[PDB]
Amino acid sequence: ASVEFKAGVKDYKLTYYTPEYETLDTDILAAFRVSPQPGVPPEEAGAAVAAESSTGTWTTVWTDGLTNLDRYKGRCYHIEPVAGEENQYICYVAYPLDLFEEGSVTNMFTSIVGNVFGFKALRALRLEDLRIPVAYVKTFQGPPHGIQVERDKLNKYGRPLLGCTIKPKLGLSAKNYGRAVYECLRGGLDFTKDDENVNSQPFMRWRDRFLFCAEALYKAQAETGEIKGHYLNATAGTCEDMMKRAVFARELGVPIVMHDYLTGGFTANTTLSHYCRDNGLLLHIHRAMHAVIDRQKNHGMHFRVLAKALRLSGGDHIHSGTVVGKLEGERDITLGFVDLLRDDYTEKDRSRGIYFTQSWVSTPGVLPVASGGIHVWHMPALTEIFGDDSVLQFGGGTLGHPWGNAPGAVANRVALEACVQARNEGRDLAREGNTIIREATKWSPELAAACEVWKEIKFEFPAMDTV
Amino acid sequence: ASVEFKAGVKDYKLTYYTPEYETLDTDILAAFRVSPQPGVPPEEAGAAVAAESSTGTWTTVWTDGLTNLDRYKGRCYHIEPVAGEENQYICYVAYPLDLFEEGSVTNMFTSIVGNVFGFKALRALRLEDLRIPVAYVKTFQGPPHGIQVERDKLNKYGRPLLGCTIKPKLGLSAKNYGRAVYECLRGGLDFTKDDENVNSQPFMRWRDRFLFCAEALYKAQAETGEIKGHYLNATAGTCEDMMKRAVFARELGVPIVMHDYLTGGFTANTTLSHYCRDNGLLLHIHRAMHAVIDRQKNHGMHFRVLAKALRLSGGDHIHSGTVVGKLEGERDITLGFVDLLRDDYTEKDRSRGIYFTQSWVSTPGVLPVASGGIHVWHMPALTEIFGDDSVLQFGGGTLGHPWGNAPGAVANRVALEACVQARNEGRDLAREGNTIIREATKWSPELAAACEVWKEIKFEFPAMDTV
Amino acid sequence: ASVEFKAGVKDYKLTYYTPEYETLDTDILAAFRVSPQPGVPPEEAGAAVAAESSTGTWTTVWTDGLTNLDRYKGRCYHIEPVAGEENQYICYVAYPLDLFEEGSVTNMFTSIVGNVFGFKALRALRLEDLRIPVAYVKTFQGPPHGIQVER
Amino acid sequence: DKLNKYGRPLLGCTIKPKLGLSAKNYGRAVYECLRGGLDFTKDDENVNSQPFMRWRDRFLFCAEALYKAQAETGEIKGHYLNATAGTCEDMMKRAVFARELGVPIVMHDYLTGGFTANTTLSHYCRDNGLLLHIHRAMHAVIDRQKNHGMHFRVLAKALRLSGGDHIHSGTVVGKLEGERDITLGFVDLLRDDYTEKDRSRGIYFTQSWVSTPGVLPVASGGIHVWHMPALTEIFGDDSVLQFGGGTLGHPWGNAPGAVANRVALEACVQARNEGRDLAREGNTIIREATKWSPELAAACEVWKEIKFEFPAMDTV
Amino acid sequence: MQVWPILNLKKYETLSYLPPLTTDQLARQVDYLLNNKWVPCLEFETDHGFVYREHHNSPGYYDGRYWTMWKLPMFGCTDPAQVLNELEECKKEYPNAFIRIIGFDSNREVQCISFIAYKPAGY
Amino acid sequence: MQVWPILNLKKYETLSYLPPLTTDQLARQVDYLLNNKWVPCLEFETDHGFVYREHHNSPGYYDGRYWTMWKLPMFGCTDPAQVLNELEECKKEYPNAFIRIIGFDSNREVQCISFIAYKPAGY
Ligand SMILES: O=C(O)[C@@](O)(COP(=O)(O)O)[C@H](O)[C@H](O)COP(=O)(O)O
Ligand SMILES: O=C(O)[C@@](O)(COP(=O)(O)O)[C@H](O)[C@H](O)COP(=O)(O)O
Ligand SMILES: O=C(O)[C@@](O)(COP(=O)(O)O)[C@H](O)[C@H](O)COP(=O)(O)O
Ligand SMILES: [Mn+2]
Ligand SMILES: [Mn+2]
Ligand SMILES: [Mn+2]
Repeated sequence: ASVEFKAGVKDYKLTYYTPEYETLDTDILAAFRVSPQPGVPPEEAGAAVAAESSTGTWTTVWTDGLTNLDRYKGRCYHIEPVAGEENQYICYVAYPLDLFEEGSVTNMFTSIVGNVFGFKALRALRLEDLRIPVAYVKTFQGPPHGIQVERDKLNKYGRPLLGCTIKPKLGLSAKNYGRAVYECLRGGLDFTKDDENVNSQPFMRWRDRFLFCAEALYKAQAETGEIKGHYLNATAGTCEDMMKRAVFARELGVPIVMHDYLTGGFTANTTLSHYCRDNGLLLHIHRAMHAVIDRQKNHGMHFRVLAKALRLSGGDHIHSGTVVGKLEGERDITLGFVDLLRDDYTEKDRSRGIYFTQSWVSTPGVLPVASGGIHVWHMPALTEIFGDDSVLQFGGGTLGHPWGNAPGAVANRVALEACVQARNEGRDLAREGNTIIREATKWSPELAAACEVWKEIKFEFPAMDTV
Repeated sequence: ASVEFKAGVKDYKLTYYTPEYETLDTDILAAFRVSPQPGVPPEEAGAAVAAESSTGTWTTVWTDGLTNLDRYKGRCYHIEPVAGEENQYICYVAYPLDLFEEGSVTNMFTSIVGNVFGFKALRALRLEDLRIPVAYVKTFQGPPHGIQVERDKLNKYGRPLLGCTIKPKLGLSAKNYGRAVYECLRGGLDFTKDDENVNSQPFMRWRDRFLFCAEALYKAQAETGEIKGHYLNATAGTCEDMMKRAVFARELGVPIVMHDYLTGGFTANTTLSHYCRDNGLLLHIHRAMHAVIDRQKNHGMHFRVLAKALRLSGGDHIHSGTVVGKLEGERDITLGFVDLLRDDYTEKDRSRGIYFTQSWVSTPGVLPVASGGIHVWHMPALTEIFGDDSVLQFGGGTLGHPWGNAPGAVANRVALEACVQARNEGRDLAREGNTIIREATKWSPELAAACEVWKEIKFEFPAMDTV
Repeated sequence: ASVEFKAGVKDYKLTYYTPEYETLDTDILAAFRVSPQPGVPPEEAGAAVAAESSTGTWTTVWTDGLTNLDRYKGRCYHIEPVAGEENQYICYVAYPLDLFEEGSVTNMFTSIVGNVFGFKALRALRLEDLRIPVAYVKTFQGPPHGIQVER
Repeated sequence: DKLNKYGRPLLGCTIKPKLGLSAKNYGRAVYECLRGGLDFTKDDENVNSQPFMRWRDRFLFCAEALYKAQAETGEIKGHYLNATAGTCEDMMKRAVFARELGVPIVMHDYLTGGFTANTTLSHYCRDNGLLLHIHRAMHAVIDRQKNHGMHFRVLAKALRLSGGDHIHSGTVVGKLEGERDITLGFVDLLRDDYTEKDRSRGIYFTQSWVSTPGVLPVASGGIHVWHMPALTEIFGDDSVLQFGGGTLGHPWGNAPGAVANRVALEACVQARNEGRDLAREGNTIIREATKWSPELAAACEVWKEIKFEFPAMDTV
Repeated sequence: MQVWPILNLKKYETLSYLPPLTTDQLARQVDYLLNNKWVPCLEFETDHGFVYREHHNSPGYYDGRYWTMWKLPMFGCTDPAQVLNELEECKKEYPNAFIRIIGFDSNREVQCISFIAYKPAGY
Repeated sequence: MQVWPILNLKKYETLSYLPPLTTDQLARQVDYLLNNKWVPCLEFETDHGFVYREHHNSPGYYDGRYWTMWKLPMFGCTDPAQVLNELEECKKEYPNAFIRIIGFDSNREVQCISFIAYKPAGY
């Protein structure tokens, strides 16, 4: 069992490249896109990434003999050349289950992406996908409530839900924030929300905002007869402050709070998810700062990973991009991480970005949220890409309307219900979408007015991370 | 006076590009490397970044008329083209102080970095530098203890502090983990380290490790008669668990604990840093995941931005790079941000990466920590690059010695002290470093052993992020 | 650069009267109406107020060599006489920001206004106006709601 | 009784410079002062928690220092750790850590802190066996002038009620203003159960304290060894004498500066016990002690002709 | 500049920083005690000369403040020589004990005088 | 492989693992102190040369970090010789005490040098 100790710097491939190994079902699997520095073999790169993300250091250490390293070491088991790219390979790594702390997305990322991405030996590194074994999935509580309970709690079925980000992003007063929310919700929107950067500020403190948003929300619910929600941001510099905001919302009896899980952190997000499940509070998750990490193909961490991390940490909603909007989202890749958020099982599909087959052992679905630079002409396409289980959020789309918010909300709700109606009668939203919007302008002046303003507005640019 | 609401999209540059603007001293200033997509004017790109990070959105909203937007809007006050580049620009954005929540690095990043990097109109976006005004600096607590109080609490003056990181990274039992710490600490190393990925796991549970590491550090301290620490990892999945580990280390009377602030998140780190201030505990910060954000010139955030944030959030130590080790390190870039962490005032130095002058109104300093692929031969260079106020960490270097840990510690202690003597006596470390190492081998049996094992080891790969 | 320690009383004005000084925006400024006792020069009284409000005592202490007193000393930067008055002057004192505890009006008053008003060499002392720096303002929560939120 | 110190006034120091010291240099200074024979050291009234020194670090370093000095002297030592703060919560956190340290004495500034926080702290010190030293900072804004304000005897009676084991009383002979007959009056109000009305001493009413404990008067502010016979004779043995500049300004250092003040005071106590009059023999008693004590002999040479004589703003 | 000694410089509260007391000086203090109508008592400790904290760390708590009483407090003692004679008696029975003289005021119920009358060898 | 000794291997922080200092080496150190413009000071301890914990177990608390100060930090000293004679005076008075030379930075108020300069016999 025991081999001598020789002090020395060995190639990582001597211990950490194992092309024969068969991946255990308990292993966490990783797909890294590895771009080695010129003159580093691909096998050494794979092994280095597996070793310093698991149990390895630059020179041989005598303590290695005290443990059974073969049981605990990360393994580069498949190397695949990326066609069209020299010195780029997709390196598959497996990690034994015992390496991970139960219920800690924090811990999982710390091992897998903590130090390896800065090694001199690699020009670039990107984590494209992870296979998380069901036995680790069962250690996380997951979404506090999830898709089924939230439709049941709100009594909302048969359509994508509708949201609106209050604008200007910053600088509104608490009272004007509430008068904004009321008019948006009285026009047929289901949800309004604080902007991601609206926390507590010298122009608007949070307890004032929460208090005003509560009144407006409830006034809107009485007039409409339809349940209403306003995401109240609990994001803060400390967890004490995060809880203080969550506690007051519970006292207010509001349905939903929001968090920015990357800028607030996975540690605090997991704290908040557990309070939400404990107090029946919905958690809407803003993905602020993901694009620093995931915009580029050569380096970083794709949103699929961070989106799975969120399902484990916990959120009832997560922004997913719009495809058609101002922010970058490629349809085929977005469709893949949408099914990763929403469904129990997703088989591997390289055409949609999915490198591994992932199962969630009944971890509830997360409701994908499309926000940013979308207007009533985008509604047919949005209904088609995301299906009924989504939330469609129009910020500029509601408040930019010429007659006001309440007319702007009617335009978006009307646009949506006409799309749902036509889809349900069998029409092709892709081909017929504009005909359906135009039809509905004949009996809705609110929609007619929204359509004249945005008729030419498109977002069409070359992408930076396609498959 | 007021201007009529006119619904429709307008160019961002019309309100958010302000070359005439003179920056207020209270404004947060941001230096962005901006790569527009084709067909986008540099001025429109810079004004788009400033808009959607502060108050703007894609279409004109009536509610702008309720506030005084000119007072709260983020502004692009300068555009400077990058050398040797076409369609890449350096855009300076100034954010008013009111936009920001006091005491929250979370909020600051949510606004400045939250959605801009995802915009379809930008090929790439990188945040190179942030100028935090002194009035915002005062709102944060900063390092719990800082450089002066930490040296005073440990009674250690006149040299860099020395540490080793226990290896293998994962897989060691708690008893064996402790046995390693004592052997390392008795040889003269000031600190031992929990690995960043070591939280609580099936192979080693955190409380057992905390307890055993405590016994080992005290026994080593009694033998040595020199104060000793071992950084215990409070990084966890929830804040409750993070705190639980921090309280136990307080029960044990040990001096130092650690956090991975990026994977734990800023919210949790600020909370921990506030706990350490209140209970006398030193807080060591590991920068895991930074390379996912900061490796590439074209896209991301520079580490100088993240290092600043940790000084504001709170930490007594922060990993700084080695320049000479396995992970990427650029001497001139590193030398700039080691000063930003260490001193009260830093003049803008474009050669050293500093885009703005930054003042810390007596915010305590952070001890820079050098770790990763460094051996005794690296000791003269390290001592010169970082100076007395640093911590050197030799995990592989200590546990890779052929005679063991206690000898492997003596080698690094003898190396540094011999380097320190030379600098005191007027020898130039860069020129004579090897000759100083070579004299020490003649009188030191342990240091000699170390020197032959690693004489030929050097990391010399071309760097991906140059000024 | 150190200076030798010499025990014994020295005049306040040598260390704490600085007509040349230019106030930083971080400094707390205070406008004191000063009435010195007979035979006390205005410069000595203004410098005595600064010294005993910030970093000074009656005699020289050795511990001053460990710190940088110039970075921490309060300074009388200006003295203007009062109209219609004799041996009454308006003394302007600048206190560095580091002297003060964040968010504590108690600390602000204990330094600026704590002991100076009882000094024998002074017939009377009034504090007329405080220039609180914005960096110190930011450390305070301020009104719980304020005028707008109240309406 | 708790400190086992009888038969003489207690000796204190105020660490100097007032602001700017690090926590560790605060503690070296505390240890050197305490080992020379001083009973108490103290945080200056403005020293709370600051960018140059945070309180918890101060509390810890000062705790190790007073224990080092107490171990080598054989005498109980105390350092007044300042509890004054911006909020009652911060005030409590400070008083709570002092208790964990098992130290004997904490301090508050009750006029800048306010009466509500001071009565809260007074109640905590009784609950936890902590002595409370009260600094009267900002009083002179109220009580210097005869025409307007409150006299300090009103504020002194208020502190005895609010609660304090020490209150600064003035030196009479020091740099701050105090008239000997007035100071003698409110000192009696601070220490005894009963004071008859004495218009000559500013006592307008007969006051009874119904067995409320007395407060120890504290004399501080521009005093040195030559002032010692006069302080001992004015205030009696139930007092605390505090030499900041007197200890830290000594040319040999703090430990010698402590020994000067402790030697001087005990030479006065012996002479008084032998029957000599401190007002009349004060210079000869200090001078005779300088022949055997070099530390006393050095300090005298430095503070020989240093006096504080000025018209008073408030006389009877 | 003379450095204050750090070793064996144990102190004994009031008058211990003064030169050692002559028998006439000790009598003077006892007379100051008697003239003030304070009750004289004698107190001796062998085991622990100086203060310590063995049993507790609580604020205000120290060990070794209490000493053993010699005989009883001499109420109604009008004669200084009794205190002196009692000292020599305490000394002869307890030569290796520190001994100190304490003065009791009934009205304030506090000791008004305490000074070390005798120190054993090595002290 | 050589086993590091267990016993009587107490150490003295910076330069202690280095071989023992020649008078020339000590002088070069104080020359490094003075040329950086730090202020030299000298510290002695007899009873507790190594750190211990007696009075508290709180984080960051230890005893024996504080040593006694020999005279006063030599402010205004440009002469290494004056520092060196000062070490000699300390030794003659305290032969059984450990003695160390330290250096103060006023700008940062942190000691910038600490090294043992004399040890009692057996050490
Ligand atoms: O802050 C904003 O700009 C938004 O409120 C959209 O504003 P409008 O609705 O007014 O355009 C969303 O947060 C962005 O879509 C971020 O989207 P995501 O993270 O999903 O990409
Ligand atoms: O796990 C590691 O690799 C280390 O413990 C060093 O290993 P060795 O001590 O065995 O070399 C450090 O945490 C890395 O330097 C982190 O990188 P960075 O400094 O960029 O944060
Ligand atoms: O700040 C000061 O000056 C002191 O620390 C004394 O310093 P020195 O010992 O160096 O003079 C005391 O607070 C005053 O004596 C208080 O005055 P009062 O008793 O009138 O309230
Ligand atoms: Mn938003
Ligand atoms: Mn590590
Ligand atoms: Mn004071």
